[PDB]
Amino acid sequence: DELLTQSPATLSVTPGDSVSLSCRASQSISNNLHWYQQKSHESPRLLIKYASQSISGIPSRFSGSGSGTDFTLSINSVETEDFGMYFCQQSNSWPLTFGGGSKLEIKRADAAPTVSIFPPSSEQLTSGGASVVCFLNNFYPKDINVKWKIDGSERQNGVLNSWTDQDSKDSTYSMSSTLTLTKDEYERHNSYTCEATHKTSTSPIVKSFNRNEC
Amino acid sequence: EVQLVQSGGGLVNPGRSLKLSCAASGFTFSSYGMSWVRQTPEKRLEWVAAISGGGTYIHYPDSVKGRFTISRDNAKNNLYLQMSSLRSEDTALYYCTRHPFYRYDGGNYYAMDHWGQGTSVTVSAAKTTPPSVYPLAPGSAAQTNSMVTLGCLVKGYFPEPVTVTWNSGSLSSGVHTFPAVLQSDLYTLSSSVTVPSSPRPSETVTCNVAHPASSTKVDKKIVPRDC
Repeated sequence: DELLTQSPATLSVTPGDSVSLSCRASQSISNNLHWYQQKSHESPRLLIKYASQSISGIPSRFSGSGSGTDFTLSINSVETEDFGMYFCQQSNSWPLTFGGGSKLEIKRADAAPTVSIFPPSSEQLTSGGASVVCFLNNFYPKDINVKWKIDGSERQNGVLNSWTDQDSKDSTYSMSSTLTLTKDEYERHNSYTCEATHKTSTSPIVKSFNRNEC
Repeated sequence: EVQLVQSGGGLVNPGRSLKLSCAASGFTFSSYGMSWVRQTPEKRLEWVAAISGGGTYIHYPDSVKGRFTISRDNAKNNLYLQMSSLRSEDTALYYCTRHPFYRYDGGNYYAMDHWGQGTSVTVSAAKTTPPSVYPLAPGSAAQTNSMVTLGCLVKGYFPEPVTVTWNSGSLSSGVHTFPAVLQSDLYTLSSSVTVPSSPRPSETVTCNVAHPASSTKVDKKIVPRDC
């Protein structure tokens, strides 16, 4: 069983910068190393055949180098079309094995989220439940901290977060944060707050609503 | 040409069985070796079975040996994977892939130069439950702009996936679909859409959800109202 160890695992690049991805092998395997590219929501693609020999319709910008335990894929200028995951695979010996993957990300300027908060639907309310939702839209970098506060005190219990992958249009990330309460506990508190702490500011961005209606 | 298309993926209990197919086209099939490869949720790629241009010389990794059987029909140009003794860990996307022209040049290697779209296979005891669709309208109180954001929560369903469109596919730009998160055997997904704050209640915004597994379909008007 060959172990292919890929470095780096994560890596952010400025469109423009050359990058080097390493694929180490626990054993020999001479030229029997191949490299695949997988874009977001797409299937893997063959790039480099036997760690030097490319396929075709691929830029010249991609170079495969190596023999023995260490093989490297060079990407001379990084372009937006180029970000996704990169995998190495060894055919030398069955069982064919792959390496963990090298995720590439587009380093762009920092960007503040636009947050909007949503109280439970009146439709939801019949079913005895209340979901309060906050969207944290188009921010960069990905690391954002979101806290729920009910009448001022932090609520940990019942929260489910979801981050999107990096956008192809502008390199941003997005995030949904959901707090789920029962209609009963919901009809007993007044204020719902969602606070986002991002690099971009020293003060937590906060969006709130007061229960009330008609 | 050289198109591979998988079918047959779905929800299976641990221990049950599933049979996947891969249709080839754009090539002379009997001249090529093919393989099955699975992508796992944590995005890893693992090889699970190889099969020659003529049948014989089936190869498996130690993990699959005994539960899966790789077959082909060189006539009907179809690759198969018969899975049995399924267990949770087999949950993943299966891809059929083909290997370069196979010659007796005294043993050589095997790259995968063409890949399928994948079929998803989920091993779970959780039961199919369709979603609940709730409209997320904003409070007509005191937003900040020319644009208003709207959403839809798809909650309490199993298994994945669900399809969510805005205005039947019309409303394309300013859409953010967030990846489903599984909790207490049901997934929850959200979708948001940003439109100009003029076409507000005036023009109707509807989110279209379909959950094929439950053969369920909901159309939920939101109109950016006064709550």
